[PDB]
Amino acid sequence: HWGYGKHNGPEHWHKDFPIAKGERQSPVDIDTHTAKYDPSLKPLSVSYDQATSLRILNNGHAFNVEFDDSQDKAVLKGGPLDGTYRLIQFHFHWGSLDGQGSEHTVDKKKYAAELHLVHWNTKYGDFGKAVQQPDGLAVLGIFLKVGSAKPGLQKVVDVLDSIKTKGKSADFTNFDPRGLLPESLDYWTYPGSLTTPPLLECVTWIVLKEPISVSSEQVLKFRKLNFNGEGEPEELMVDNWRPAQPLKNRQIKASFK
Ligand SMILES: NS(=O)(=O)c1c(F)c(F)c(SCCc2ccccc2)c(F)c1NCc1ccccc1
Ligand SMILES: [Zn+2]
Repeated sequence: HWGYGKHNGPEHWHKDFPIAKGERQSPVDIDTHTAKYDPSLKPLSVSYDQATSLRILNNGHAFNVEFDDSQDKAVLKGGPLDGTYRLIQFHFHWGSLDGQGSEHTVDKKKYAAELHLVHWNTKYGDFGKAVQQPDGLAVLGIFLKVGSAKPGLQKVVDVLDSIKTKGKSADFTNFDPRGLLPESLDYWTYPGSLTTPPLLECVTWIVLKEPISVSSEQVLKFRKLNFNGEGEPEELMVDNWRPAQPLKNRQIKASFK
């Protein structure tokens, strides 16, 4: 029932998911002048050499590239995190137009899209248990702007026609998520939530400062996906982002400068 459309979009979510109006909701506007450099933060450690991608799924809201997380193979640690977070899936949010699409904003600036690499804290044993904990997830957020193509994204763009509609999936092995990272790992971090229902307040957000560039042709292919299932009227999958939510009693910390 929840979605992005005219009648079931983010402004409606609170009726099924009252935590929508909670104290640590995401995304947020990153006010770069008020984020405080925190010299006690660590460099982030992104270890994806052993990543095992399995499958790509259109779930009717976005597409997820799913990983094998039954062993320590693709982990995020360091930075603001204690302990070890496994990679479980990544997905994107994007706009109908290049001027919008990202969920976090930077001094109110919207990017064309935003990548979310989702990881769960191994101390809780699995994803379903982790999301019930305030430190259960670490999401690495990366902005996309339109300019030169991102070679490491092409294998993703090229399988999308095979998962056009809701519920379709395709084998997606041997995908290396290192090809989606920018050069710098400088980041902002704050405590937040999943940006989709159930909107659980279980996420340490780590949002990279440096955006990656993707081509206009790459993002156009994202916008040919469908929210609807096969043999339903076409509703293009665009504008699947939640707008910035109030920061409330939170501090965003910078790893740099
Ligand atoms: N967008 S996000 O990075 O904050 C995110 C996340 F961190 C997750 F762990 C997950 S999986 C957690 C979902 C869940 C469902 C039922 C019960 C418990 C938990 C996300 F789906 C998304 N959302 C993905 C998405 C994007 C666009 C449309 C629909 C879903
Ligand atoms: Zn997301």
